[PDB]
Amino acid sequence: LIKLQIQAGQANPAPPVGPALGQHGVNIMEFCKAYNAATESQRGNVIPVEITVYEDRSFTFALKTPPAAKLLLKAAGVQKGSGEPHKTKVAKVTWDQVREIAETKKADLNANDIDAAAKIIAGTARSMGITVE
Amino acid sequence: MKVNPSVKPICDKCRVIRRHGRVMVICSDPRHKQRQG
Amino acid sequence: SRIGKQPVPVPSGVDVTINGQNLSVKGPKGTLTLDVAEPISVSRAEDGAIVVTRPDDERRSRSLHGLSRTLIANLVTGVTEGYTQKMEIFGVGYRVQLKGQNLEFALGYSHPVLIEAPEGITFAVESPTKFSVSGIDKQKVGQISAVIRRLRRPDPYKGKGVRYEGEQIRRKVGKT
Amino acid sequence: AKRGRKKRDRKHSKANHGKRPNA
Amino acid sequence: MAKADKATAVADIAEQFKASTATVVTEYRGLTVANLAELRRALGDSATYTVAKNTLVKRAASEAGIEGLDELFAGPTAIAFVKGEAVDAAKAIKKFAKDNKALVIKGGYMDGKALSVADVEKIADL
Amino acid sequence: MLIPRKVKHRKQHHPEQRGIASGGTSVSFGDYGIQALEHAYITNRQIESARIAINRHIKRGGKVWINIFPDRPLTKKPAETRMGSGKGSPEWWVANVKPGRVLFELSYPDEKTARDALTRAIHKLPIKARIVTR
Amino acid sequence: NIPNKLTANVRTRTGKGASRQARRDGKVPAVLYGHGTDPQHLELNARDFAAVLRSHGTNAILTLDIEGTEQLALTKALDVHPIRRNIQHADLLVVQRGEKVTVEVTVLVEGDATPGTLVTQDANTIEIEAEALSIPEQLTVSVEGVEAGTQITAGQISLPEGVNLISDPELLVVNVVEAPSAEALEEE
RNA sequence: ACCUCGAUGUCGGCUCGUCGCAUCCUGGGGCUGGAGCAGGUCCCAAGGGUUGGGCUGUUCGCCCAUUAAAGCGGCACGCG
RNA sequence: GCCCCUAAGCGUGUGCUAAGUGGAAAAGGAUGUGCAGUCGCGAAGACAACCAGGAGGUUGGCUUAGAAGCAGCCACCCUU
Ligand SMILES: [Mg+2]
Ligand SMILES: [Mg+2]
Ligand SMILES: [Mg+2]
Ligand SMILES: [Mg+2]
Repeated sequence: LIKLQIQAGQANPAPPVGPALGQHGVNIMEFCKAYNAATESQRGNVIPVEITVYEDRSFTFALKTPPAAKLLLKAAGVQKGSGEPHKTKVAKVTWDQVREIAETKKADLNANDIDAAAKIIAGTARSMGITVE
Repeated sequence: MKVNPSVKPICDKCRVIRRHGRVMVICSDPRHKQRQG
Repeated sequence: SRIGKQPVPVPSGVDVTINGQNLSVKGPKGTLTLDVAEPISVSRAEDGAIVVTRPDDERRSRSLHGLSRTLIANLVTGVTEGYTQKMEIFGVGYRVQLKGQNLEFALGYSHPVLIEAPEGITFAVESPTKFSVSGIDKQKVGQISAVIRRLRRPDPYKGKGVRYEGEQIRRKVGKT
Repeated sequence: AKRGRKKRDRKHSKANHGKRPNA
Repeated sequence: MAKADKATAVADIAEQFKASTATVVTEYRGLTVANLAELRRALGDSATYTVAKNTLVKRAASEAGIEGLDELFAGPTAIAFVKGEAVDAAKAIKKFAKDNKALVIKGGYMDGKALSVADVEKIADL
Repeated sequence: MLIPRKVKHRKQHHPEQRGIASGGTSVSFGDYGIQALEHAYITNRQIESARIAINRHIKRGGKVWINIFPDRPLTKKPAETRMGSGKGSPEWWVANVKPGRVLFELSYPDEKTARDALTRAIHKLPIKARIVTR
Repeated sequence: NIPNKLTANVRTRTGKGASRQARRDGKVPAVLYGHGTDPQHLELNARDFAAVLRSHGTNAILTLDIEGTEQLALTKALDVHPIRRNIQHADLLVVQRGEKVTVEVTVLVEGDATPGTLVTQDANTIEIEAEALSIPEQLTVSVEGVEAGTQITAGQISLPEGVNLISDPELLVVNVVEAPSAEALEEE
């Protein structure tokens, strides 16, 4: 079992998932189509797949929620994060957008209410070098 | 089988025993086998 | 100490005869004997079990107590159940067979090697690459198993050689 | 070397009070 | 156990009680080691099960409004608490009593109202 | 390597090493110090080696104090000349150290790490010593 | 501020000889000169003295039971040994049952400054004046959030009631400075 | 410079050997960045062997053919 | 000095010595042993043994074809 943060609009990226899961014996031809048919709906958000190994070499990709670390990039507008925590800033994010990303991530985080769901992303942003305003 | 007057554990799960007349260290990694002498 | 202070549960079908320091045990699998250390005293409790006692707490007695206790425990256990060590072979072209009472191994050598089963021990085979030694003396069984294991040089690159039942040897890798 | 070492060490004996001629 | 363990277990149980929807206490004295698998292994994923000594539950139960359970701490206490829905855990603990006949039931706590063995059964079936 | 900027006398008479250290016994600046136990000269080369070892074992932080400075010269006669001539020129500088005197002190916070650094340092010295705490 | 009891017997012979003879058997000599009084040479148990010291030592107060005669004294210095660590000889002064006395007290830092900063204790002792029992056994100085070059002096230390600082308020007790880099370490 | 200048004849080469292994090989074993051959390192082991020539007195050293090897030292830098 | 040589005690009470240390020697290494002085825990069941667990954010960014927990620095966090 392993979970990687692979882009949505991209297809068949070798460095990230070339030998990661392919070496375990799971095919990639049908996986590419199953990923594209599901990512063409959003076309604007990264989707991390939770690779779940099976005994019969089958594969049922889990359509999890987007990653908070990467959604922070879209919230701040820049793709490259900061270089030092609590020392540099990239941009400001709105509380409404924070609540929206928390609602979308409800199905992945261990939080219970919107408050904690957004506070987890706030702590992630604190560790990465970004604060919410 | 390193043979030096000084011996210390290089592995992480090592025991240092006292043999017939010499000390030794025991760990799975054969590279860490050392004897005093 | 922690082990020698405990008793030895003797099964029903066992005859234990204590003669001073010496001791003998008779069971279904056979009969064995042993000699306990002088600073330790062996005694048969009222419940038939055996108990080793030390008069002092010196290093010698503390080290011999558990030793003798486990020795007599294995002695009484062998006559009732006996010991059996199973071994398996790995590597193409390797074969083992039972000829009469001895064993014949062909492990790539120009000629086959023979191992004569000594007294008090027996061999058996369940597959051309799977055999098992059996006996009463745990020491003899272990010695025979170690000899059969060291028969061949330990080859980690391919694991070709002899191995115990649940053996797990290290394995290197040859890039070319 | 060994000769002088022994000559100097035999002075340490407790029968001569730790003193001998020629070191 | 060590005093550090005694001090960390009380905080652990406090966190359990503050982060869980409810908690049920049972008597686990009488089981060997081999049981702990069909125990926690299949429960810790969605639910959670913890065990400790009596001296720690008295210190841990003095946080929330569960003072009424002071007299309900007779004997060893093993606590079980779900991370999501509690109806499944209630049904499981109810059927375990009839399956094993060794897990004595005493009651629980809901909205500050302590429930007895008969009151908890009125909601365990619903 | 440490060396006096200037000295009043070029040659000395091998300062004696005996007695017990009167001053510089207890650690003052740092928190963990190294206290020697055998009287013997310590060379600027050894001092620099110990300092380099400490600086390498402690990176990106910590401070080190050296309460000993090599100022006592010691000469080295010609390569293969005979006995009897003007006293040779000073060839290495040392510092007369007596037992009980502290030589190096550390300010690295983590105990284990400071102790390991002091151990690696003492391992580079020619005399026996131990670690002391403030 | 509670006195620690201890027994002591008047020594019958002085000098380095008697001192070594007492030290061989685990005893420690001491003097009780006091304030303009007739000095008294006493002998205490080395183990008990070391225990009291490691418990609340460093100028601790003490109660001497000299042949049943109670006395309240205070320590002035130890001078254990250059190499070893043992109480070779002590000195005591009667406290006159509440008279104000000035003595040295040990300071200690308890805190955590910014990550890229290191603290250094330039002075470990402070001259504090207080009563016999109110003598604080230790002083504490905290550090949190301070930047580099924030020199904490003795005058900035908070002292309990009835305590006074005799040393000037300019003594730099603690100095925090930016974390020395590898270059600063190798250029020393 | 402690016997030796009212004498202890100094370097190489020939004959002759004796002893240590800090072992060149033969023998055994451990680790190897040991797939195998062929190598690197360490431990024990002196029973045995350790070539013939050109240069230069030479010791030493270089070169030519080989050789499992063309080993290091003590014995008045062995042996008039 | 008192077992033989070698005249005198294989003298007595309490401890240590497993290495012939006695009857050569250093840095350093080291679950050898005896005593005393301290500290963590410990019937509220100490440590080993045994068994189940050992995630989410997240692959923390920086660095990198590349750090995902484990070549490298920074801080070294919230939920369960
Ligand atoms: Mg003559
Ligand atoms: Mg050899
Ligand atoms: Mg022979
Ligand atoms: Mg010729």
